Amino acid sequence: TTVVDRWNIHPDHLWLRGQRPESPVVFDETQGVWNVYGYPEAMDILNDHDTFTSDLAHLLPVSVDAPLLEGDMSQMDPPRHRKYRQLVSRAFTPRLVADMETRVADITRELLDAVDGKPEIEIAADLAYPLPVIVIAELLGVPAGDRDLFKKWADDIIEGFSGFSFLDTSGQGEQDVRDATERLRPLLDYMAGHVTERRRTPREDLLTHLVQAEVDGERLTDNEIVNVANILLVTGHITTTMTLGNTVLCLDADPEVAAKVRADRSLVPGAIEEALRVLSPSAALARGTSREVEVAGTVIPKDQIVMLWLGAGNRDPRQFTDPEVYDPTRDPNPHFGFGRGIHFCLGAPLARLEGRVALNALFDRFPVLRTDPAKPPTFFPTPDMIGVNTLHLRTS
Ligand code: HEM
Repeated sequence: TTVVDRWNIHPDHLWLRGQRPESPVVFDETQGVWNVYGYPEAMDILNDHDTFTSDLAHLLPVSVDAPLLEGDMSQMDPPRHRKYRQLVSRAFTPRLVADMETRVADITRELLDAVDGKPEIEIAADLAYPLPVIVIAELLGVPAGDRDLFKKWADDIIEGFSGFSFLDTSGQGEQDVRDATERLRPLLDYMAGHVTERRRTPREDLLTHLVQAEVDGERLTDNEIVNVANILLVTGHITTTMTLGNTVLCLDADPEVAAKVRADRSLVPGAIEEALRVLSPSAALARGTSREVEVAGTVIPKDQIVMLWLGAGNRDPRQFTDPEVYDPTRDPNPHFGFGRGIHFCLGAPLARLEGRVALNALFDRFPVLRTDPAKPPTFFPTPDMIGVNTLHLRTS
């Protein structure tokens, strides 16, 4: 019995149980998008960014009244995206992430210290959710003493810098984004002050590296840097906590694999990777056709919206043997969890670091963790995001 069937996870998604359409590409008419379920097809689509573009503004109906989030690279197309990515990736580096490990462990310990010994913890509220927030804030020059100032802004930040948002958008939803954005002057004055400081007295940190990022002299403006930082405050945050909770849920569902993983911590990252393939926080990606293109015998007209169901592609039997089986030992595990191509997830090594550190400490602190049917795991309502929003676990 899989983790999906145990908790009746997203019953709307049949591919979560191996029920797949015969064709990889199936046009909807609802819902006027082209759904892609196949692994080789998704790979082809993701690699061909020219044919399958990422800026969908011209493709959205006037019913979609969405505020454009400044600096959002995922909604951005080349050549501008290329320059923006070259620059941001000059700063957001593997070395900077790796150097954060001790800090991540220290934050993780403090969080676990608060609930150590309790007969029941809730994984999201106690660990999975606060950790990515604090970690990314410190990377952006937010000192500990200013945590109360950021929990204060917590709600407004995420409404104001979440972004789009095709499947889940509503009129009232976008309305909320606008209102939050109207109350963000003091956050953007906050970031601007730290950017001005890093340009004045440079440090070995992210904000400074964003200021100094070069590529033949062509740099980011202070305003673009502030926008990059504010976006980073929320991008990957929710998905990171989902990923943390999803891994534990997959492990709970199979006590023998859980025991094996606890015994052999070298399997932790693999268990995290496998959870991303099994329960995808980013289940759906949107692309726009720039021309008429044939994908697997299916002709897609120009200016059509393609929905890449990465969760389904992650279960394509052509690519994955026993696709419905959570197996942390899969090596390699070329899932679509972080995407593929010029838009490949930038925060992936940070996500993987927080995951490995948090998981190992959780197992260390709590030798026994089991779900409660009286307090069942809940899930995000969204169709494009497959992750837990709450976990209740027994110390037992
Ligand atoms: C488990 C956690 C995460 C998952 C599952 C995830 C998922 C993804 C996916 C699927 C994409 C590709 C989007 C596309 O092709 O349109 C992406 C891109 C991106 N990610 Fe993540 N993400 C995670 C964490 C993070 C974190 C922690 C950060 C930064 C602190 C981050 C920053 C970004 C940015 C800036 C992009 C856009 C890159 C571009 O468009 O060139 N992500 N993410």
